[PDB]
Amino acid sequence: DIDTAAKFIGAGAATVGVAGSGAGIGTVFGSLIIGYARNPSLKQQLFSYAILGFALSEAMGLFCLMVAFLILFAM
Amino acid sequence: MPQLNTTVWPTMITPMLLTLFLITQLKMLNTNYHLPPSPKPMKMKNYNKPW
Repeated sequence: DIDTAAKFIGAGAATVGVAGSGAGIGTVFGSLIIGYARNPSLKQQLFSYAILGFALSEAMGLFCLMVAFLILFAM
Repeated sequence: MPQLNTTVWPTMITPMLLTLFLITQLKMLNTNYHLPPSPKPMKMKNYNKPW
């Protein structure tokens, strides 16, 4: 059906939006590497922020996948 | 999507409201941290030598 078809298309489209989270975690962990290479005494503390940074990047990524499934199954 | 089943929402809301605001808060309130023992080796109200 055209409905089911458009569900598949919109699912793939909404899935595209995970590239943002991919690049976001890339940047976060790259910056963590640099910041640790500079001031290693703060490693522990720095790591904390990293996780938090990560925890929000994946956040947005999640929303994408959300619509994906919320179109694939709930609609 | 089962999350959207608005029929069974209160059976999730109520026990959470009970355990997050009453039980857990109590189990915390029982956990107390006494101030550290501070034996004061300087406390002596000795009046001026009588004189």
